[PDB]
This record gives sequence, C-alpha cells and structure tokens, in this order.
Amino acid sequence: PQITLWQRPIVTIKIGGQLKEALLNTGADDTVLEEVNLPGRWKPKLIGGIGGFVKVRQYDQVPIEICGHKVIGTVLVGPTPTNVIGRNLMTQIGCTLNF
Amino acid sequence: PQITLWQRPIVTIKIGGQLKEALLNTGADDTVLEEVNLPGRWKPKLIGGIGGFVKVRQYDQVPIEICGHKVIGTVLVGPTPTNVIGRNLMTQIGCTLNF
Amino acid sequence: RVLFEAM
Repeated sequence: PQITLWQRPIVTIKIGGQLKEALLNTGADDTVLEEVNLPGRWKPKLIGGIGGFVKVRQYDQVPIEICGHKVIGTVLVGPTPTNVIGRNLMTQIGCTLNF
Repeated sequence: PQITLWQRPIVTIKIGGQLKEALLNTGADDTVLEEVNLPGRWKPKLIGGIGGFVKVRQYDQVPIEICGHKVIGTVLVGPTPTNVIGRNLMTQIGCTLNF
Repeated sequence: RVLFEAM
C-alpha cells in the first residue's frame, strides 16, 4: 500500500498471538513495544530518544506480523509513548519512503 | 526519490539560507532542528519523545527546502540530539510510505 | 511527539 502522512501511519501488528497496533517510524532504528506476552529470556539494553536514554528489554528472533507480512526480528520492550515499528522490521517488508 | 531504510533517511535541507541535513521521521508529528537563524517571533513549546520532554522555540510559516522542494511550515528549534523532519513537512512534499 | 529512537 501507499500511506500518506496526514495522520500517524499506524498499522496492525501481530505478536505472541495478539493483535496490537504500531506506528511505522522511519526515525527509529529499532522496534519498541510497551508490553508483549513473550514468555522467555531477554537482554537488558538501552535506547535513546529526544529526551534522553531509557532501559529496554531486548527479545531476539521474534516472529511478528506487520500489516499481513510475516517477519522475524528483534523486538524491544520499553517505555515508548506509542508502539513503534523501526527500520529493522520495515526493511524486511520492503518499506520505502517516496516523494 | 525512493528511499530504502537500511540506513537512516537523512536528507539535505535549506532553512534560513543554510544547508543542513535532517532525518525523515514518520514517527514525529513535528519538525525539530538544533539551531537555525530565523527572523520574527517564536512561542515556547514542549515536545515529548522517548526519554522525556524537550523545550523548544516554535516558528510558524517558515520557508524550508527539503531535497530542493520548497515548503512552508512550522519549525521547532531546541536541544534535540538530531535534526528531524516531521510529518508536518513531509506531507507538503508528498512523501509516502510504500510496501 | 518526536519519536526519534536510536540504540
């Protein structure tokens, strides 16, 4: 699809069997969700935003479905204001910016 | 252009008569730059992201050029870690996400 | 909001 930017570009994601929604975010290296049902091990990591740096949980090799495209990648769980899909996953669904 | 997301989507901009670079940020409602020479009045504003809030100066109807495309819109200036182009300007140049 | 994020 071709998605304009008059509103937040939010799409449906599926993760650990749950429907969530997340913002396609070209300004994020990484994918960050507030809360997942992934039951296993994670590694403590830190990310930075405009305001400073925060602790996240890093989950590796996560099956995740974006907008009906099935991918595998790294999902971070952290204190983000809204779920964001980063470039790490957007590259895998062949997402580009165009003008 | 068509911009893939394997690296950060950084483009050239021109504002207050200076060439800068800035990140195409579909996860930013607003456009924020670390420094600029602009004329006329600003009003104070707070913006939120990962890791807290930033205090900025808001300038309205500012002429900007993004990859050569001339656009007019609101620019925020403050101590961001990186120059960011938000949706408020990306819509002006017809930027879309495509997959 | 400005959701720049970098790790």
